[PDB]
Amino acid sequence: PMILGYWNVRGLTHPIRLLLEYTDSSYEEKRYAMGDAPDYDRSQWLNEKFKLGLDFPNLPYLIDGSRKITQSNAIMRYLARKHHLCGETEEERIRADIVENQVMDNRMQLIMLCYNPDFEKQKPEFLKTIPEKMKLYSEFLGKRPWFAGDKVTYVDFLAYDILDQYHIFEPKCLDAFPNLKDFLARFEGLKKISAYMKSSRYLSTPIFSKLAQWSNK
Amino acid sequence: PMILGYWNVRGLTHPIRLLLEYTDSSYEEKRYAMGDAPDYDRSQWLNEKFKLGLDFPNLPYLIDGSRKITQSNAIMRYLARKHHLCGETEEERIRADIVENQVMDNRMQLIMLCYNPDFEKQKPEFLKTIPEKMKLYSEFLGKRPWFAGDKVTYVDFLAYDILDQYHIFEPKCLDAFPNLKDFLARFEGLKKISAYMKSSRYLSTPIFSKLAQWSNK
Ligand SMILES: N[C@@H](CCC(=O)N[C@@H](CS[C@@H]1c2ccccc2-c2ccccc2[C@H]1O)C(=O)NCC(=O)O)C(=O)O
Ligand SMILES: N[C@@H](CCC(=O)N[C@@H](CS[C@@H]1c2ccccc2-c2ccccc2[C@H]1O)C(=O)NCC(=O)O)C(=O)O
Repeated sequence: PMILGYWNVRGLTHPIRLLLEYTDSSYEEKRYAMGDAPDYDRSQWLNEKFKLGLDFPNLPYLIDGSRKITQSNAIMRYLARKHHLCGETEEERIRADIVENQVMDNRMQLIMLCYNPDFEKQKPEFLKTIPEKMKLYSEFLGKRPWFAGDKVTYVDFLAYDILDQYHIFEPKCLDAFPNLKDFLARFEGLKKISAYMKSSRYLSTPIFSKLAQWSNK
Repeated sequence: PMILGYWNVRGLTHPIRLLLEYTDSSYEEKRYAMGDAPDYDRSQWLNEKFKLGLDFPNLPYLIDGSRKITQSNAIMRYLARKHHLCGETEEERIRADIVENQVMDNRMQLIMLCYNPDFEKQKPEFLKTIPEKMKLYSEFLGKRPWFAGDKVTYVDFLAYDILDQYHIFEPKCLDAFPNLKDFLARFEGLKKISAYMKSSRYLSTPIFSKLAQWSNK
């Protein structure tokens, strides 16, 4: 089978785990565990980081036959090309490219805040920027069923994950944007997705490592 | 013409400027200035941020008629598809995808240090990590003339840029890596590039905004 390697946290790997399920991929995962404070040992990974034949050793990684990939985005794209989940027109391609990169931006923002020792000080302020962020996604999506247009593409798995994370962070953030709540429901309603969510493999939380100030357990 | 907007710094926009030049594109630039400390005024940009019809307003931006794009990597991809500078086979696509994202990781590491108020004390630690980073690029490229294979692709524009930035930061960092010095020369050796470098338009440094601790003026 294919092998997915990552920490035993949702982190930035949710989209790949969902896409493996949606495509009915034959895969097994290696979920590395980090140690407890003060040490937070990374040994389980570190011992084999440079023994896997990866070009640029990192987590997550994907092993698919003789192909070895790192970089979450490159893993998504690889799987999208494999299963025909890319945009079919220039218009869809552009939408997907922008979405993929914007998600990473909004992700880094949450991460950077969640790892700040001053998290509690900062929250209030970060919370005030949510509406403006969500608004942008809502207006982009509009009346379309999916982010790139008429069909589900790999970017919907990226956007699902980030909107879901923001929603966990702030329960009421999507209340003013019905199309986004609708989108979450539509994504969760995809048959393989609905099944996966009830399974033992589903890892919703924690999102972050032991080290973060939020969703660390 | 196409309009490229960004700060009046190199930042993360070098690859686009190089690419517009390499493909002989007709384009004008809007180089926004930032005020000096302590306020670091951003009004030139902010005065029009929400007035350009961008889906997710940001810098850089590229306006190509009706087409309005943000996210640096989506701009590279759009220009790459227009001019057939994408990988042609699966193998080249995967190499491109990984390098694109890896470059961003190595760019973000540099930014994190350069914006750290503990810059001078932090620097030593940073320097120790460079040899490893360069080694991975060196081993990945190997004996290939270009990053994706035997033809220049958009990713060579990204790789050029991050390799050059690190080389400016630590001038002895490529000495141990023959094929990386060769690559820089090959790339700078391209007619259109060589020509641009002599042009009024060329903007090598500052790399960072006025707020940084290095290459800030
Ligand atoms: N840009 C690369 C991310 C590479 C990276 O930072 N990987 C981290 C895990 S993601 C990491 C993370 C860790 C734990 C919990 C959460 C996260 C996470 C979540 C969201 C966004 C980013 C992260 C990273 O901090 C790592 O541990 N790499 C192996 C190594 O360096 O030796 C990619 O998109 O795949
Ligand atoms: N993910 C986006 C980058 C988004 C971004 O942070 N844009 C910055 C400039 S790059 C920014 C930067 C600025 C000056 C100098 C250097 C940099 C830089 C260099 C490398 C990597 C990242 C940066 C950013 O901090 C900006 O000012 N956005 C407009 C806004 O917020 O209203 C992309 O790839 O285009």
